[PDB]
Amino acid sequence: LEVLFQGPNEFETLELEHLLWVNITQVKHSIERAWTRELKSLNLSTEKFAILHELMCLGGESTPHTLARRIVFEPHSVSAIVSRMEKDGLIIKTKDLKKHMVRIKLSEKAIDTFYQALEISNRVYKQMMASITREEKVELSKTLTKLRNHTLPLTHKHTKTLTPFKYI
Amino acid sequence: LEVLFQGPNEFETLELEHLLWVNITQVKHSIERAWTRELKSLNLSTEKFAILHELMCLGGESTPHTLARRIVFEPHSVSAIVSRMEKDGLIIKTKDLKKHMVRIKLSEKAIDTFYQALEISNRVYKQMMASITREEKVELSKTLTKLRNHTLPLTHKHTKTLTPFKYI
Repeated sequence: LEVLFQGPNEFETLELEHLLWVNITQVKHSIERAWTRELKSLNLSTEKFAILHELMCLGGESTPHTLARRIVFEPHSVSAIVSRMEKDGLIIKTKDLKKHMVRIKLSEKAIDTFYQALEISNRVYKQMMASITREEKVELSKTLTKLRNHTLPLTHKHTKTLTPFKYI
Repeated sequence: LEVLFQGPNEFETLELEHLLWVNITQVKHSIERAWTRELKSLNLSTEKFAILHELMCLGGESTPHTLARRIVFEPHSVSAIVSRMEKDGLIIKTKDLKKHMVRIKLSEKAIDTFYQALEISNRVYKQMMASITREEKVELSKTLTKLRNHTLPLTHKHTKTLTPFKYI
């Protein structure tokens, strides 16, 4: 009755650490796809939202090198997103009055867009994560933080001072 | 002595579910940056490795629609990566002998590249995750799986039957 020789092969049994990478990538993709669709009326990707948010923590104005130090993304990636945000009227770039340094500032449109986006985004993440308990959330953040702290210095050698976000 | 009015602002305190998204994105980025550098002599991104791995679970040969059902990525993304892998001699596309259906098969070069990549990749993930205990790993996979199972159906409605990877 069950067919022979068609069950899973050895490549479907993983080391646990490889399965954890697959789990992390699948949760990142599934949450981002759903969040991005909810935020589409504001035209925000997760990375544009992350840059608006970092610049709000910096008081709406900073420099490319300070923004890059605070955020996990590669500098070329942060510059590309900032340039797109500038075309969209979210960031204003001005020459420092230091030759060649640029200051980046959020426009009032960007700050009002962030007001709206933060409120929707908090509702989205809350409803997405409602099926795990407070205890499971607190443990997940602790374990992910241990992984971040052990793995970030394998390639980021004093280049990042990531924003020390808190929760209550 | 401490300066006034320069401490963090309200945007540095997040809802826990938003902080969990930041934690997931930071761990994904930090692990991928380190892994990609170790695998660079095989010219494999994490997504090319994931497609080679899914096709090994399928016995080295499948169709674009079956591959897409098994993997989390968007179909356009899977097609773009498969097309790049075809240019690189990793995938062979042949017309089905069904008009317009394509069969995709790993080349023997791709299977030998996967032999090498899987062994390096298992060592990389093991050393990256050595700072969390077996118990913390098992709980992390359980909690991430609950998040995946609750969030994937918000946008994938019977479109995916993700490979049921196991560990021991």
